[PDB]
Amino acid sequence: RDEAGITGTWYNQLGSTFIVTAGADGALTGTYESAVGNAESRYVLTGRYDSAPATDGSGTALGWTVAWKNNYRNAHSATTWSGQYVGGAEARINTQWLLTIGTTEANAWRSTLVGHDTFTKVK
Amino acid sequence: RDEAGITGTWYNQLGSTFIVTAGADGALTGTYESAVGNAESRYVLTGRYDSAPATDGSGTALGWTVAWKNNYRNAHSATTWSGQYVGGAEARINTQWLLTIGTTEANAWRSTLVGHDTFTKVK
Amino acid sequence: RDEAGITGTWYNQLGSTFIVTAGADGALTGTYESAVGNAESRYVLTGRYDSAPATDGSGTALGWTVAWKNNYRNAHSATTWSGQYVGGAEARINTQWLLTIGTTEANAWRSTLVGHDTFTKVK
Amino acid sequence: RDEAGITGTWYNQLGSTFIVTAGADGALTGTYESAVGNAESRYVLTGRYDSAPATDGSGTALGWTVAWKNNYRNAHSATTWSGQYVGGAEARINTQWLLTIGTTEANAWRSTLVGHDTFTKVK
Repeated sequence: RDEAGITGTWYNQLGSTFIVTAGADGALTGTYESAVGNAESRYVLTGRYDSAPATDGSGTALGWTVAWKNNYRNAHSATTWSGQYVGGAEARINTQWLLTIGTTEANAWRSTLVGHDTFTKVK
Repeated sequence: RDEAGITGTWYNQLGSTFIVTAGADGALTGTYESAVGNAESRYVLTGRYDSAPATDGSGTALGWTVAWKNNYRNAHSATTWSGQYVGGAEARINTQWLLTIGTTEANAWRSTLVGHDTFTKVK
Repeated sequence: RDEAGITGTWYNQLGSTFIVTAGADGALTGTYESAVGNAESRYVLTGRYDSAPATDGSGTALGWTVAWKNNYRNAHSATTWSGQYVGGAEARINTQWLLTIGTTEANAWRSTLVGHDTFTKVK
Repeated sequence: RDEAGITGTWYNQLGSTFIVTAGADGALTGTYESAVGNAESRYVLTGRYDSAPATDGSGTALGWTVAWKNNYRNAHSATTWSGQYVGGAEARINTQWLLTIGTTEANAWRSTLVGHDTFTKVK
């Protein structure tokens, strides 16, 4: 349903960029480039979305993960985004995210950042 | 590194079950069965993990997503887990998760549950 | 420092309103009126802020709680906001919040909404 | 209702300690001592709880805030806990928390830790 609507290049308020393909099966495959943090170039991302959303003008639930390792850097961390795609003239992906950094069991309590990202097709 | 350690069947305190394969590339593919909620049987999951973790006895950062649609039910929702694998005798995956339910823009404020799951290899 | 800057009436993107006094001691006392949810009229709020913030143009960390009970309604729930006050022409309070609803131990997993609120002095 | 049940000294899995008085009005006043982080000795805490909970064996929603400034240290940060008190033989407070550190607008994205604390009356 929102396969074509989701597929494409998205930008968030930090200037990060997210290229995604939605499969018909609910798959999400793409790359993420973060404008901030210990990151450089593209990182594989994988995820899922509801390929048959409510038809009552609800958004489409989706999420994806990025492990922050590629050929340039390893940040020993992983972010997941959870959110909804809302289509229409100004289509957007509204997300909250959890970023976990590898740590010892002692420092576990302080292992996880939380934030929110809004994605548009306009940078 | 933690490829074999991660790969396998995991259980959480709710009685949910998580079968995962770690690829050498940082991929995570598997199925999730939730003991609770609007869920029944298995749901595809995809994710990522750091395949080269710090060697200072840190955990391995990883995450994954489940869209709650399969052939039996569609819950119009998606969960992402963010966490670390910690190996050793009692290996565990400590996660926090975000669950987003498809909604209208008005009800967006109340679209996202947050929780924590601990996974062990013992049910 | 940000005592006068914090003290006053704030509005968020949902149309909710937040009247707060900052004490010199780091106290926050006021009332909250939510434009949404099972709420009506004002609810006591209490909180804390850092009364001696970094002087390097950082924000001022603060938080507060609202139990959603007053003389009109009891929602069996409580929200905490965690955030920073950033002063200047367009002063703002950027928050993430956790809303917990009283539940049985079984339904605990689904007891907590998470969101973000931005507060301005302009409605 | 849970005024006496809540009032007292609580301990969490990190070894932190939380002394709280519940007022009849839904107020929570006390001190927090964190076993970890940039903290030392006691920090004022203020909060709210539902003083008339559902009588269907639900928990009591409550929350509180600690600004991490006292006479020994200033951590430029604030934690809020959101959770429920569940009474009975092994009474517990199950919480999720948000910790915000004062930052510049650039580093805002990485300003907020998230975690969970379980409190018991047994250390």
